[PDB]
Amino acid sequence: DSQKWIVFLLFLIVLLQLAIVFLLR
Amino acid sequence: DSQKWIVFLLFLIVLLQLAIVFLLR
Amino acid sequence: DSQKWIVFLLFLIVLLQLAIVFLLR
Amino acid sequence: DSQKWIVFLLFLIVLLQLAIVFLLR
Amino acid sequence: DSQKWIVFLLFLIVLLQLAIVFLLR
Repeated sequence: DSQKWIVFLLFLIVLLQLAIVFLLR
Repeated sequence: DSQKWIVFLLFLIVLLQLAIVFLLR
Repeated sequence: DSQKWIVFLLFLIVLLQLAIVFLLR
Repeated sequence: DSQKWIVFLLFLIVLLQLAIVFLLR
Repeated sequence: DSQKWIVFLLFLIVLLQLAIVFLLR
């Protein structure tokens, strides 16, 4: 099922975006 | 279901992207 | 429909990424 | 359908993000 | 299917974000 994969990849994207925000400030 | 999680994570992504933009500016 | 929310949020992300590209120049 | 726009947006994001990478290094 | 395209593009976005995080460090 690709739905669970999509949600997992979105979660990774959110985590990395938060990492980028932390890096900027 | 999965759609709720996908929309919620997209909301989080947009908020983080706004944070990134506001930090750049 | 959740598809409308997904498309709209991706549109917002596209705008925000365009803004990031503009601010990085 | 609306799905065709999702992909259309998603790849766009990818392209912009690639530009972002080159805009940092 | 096109969900496979979605997953593939999400993985590319994750790789690009990881490249961003590694470049910034």
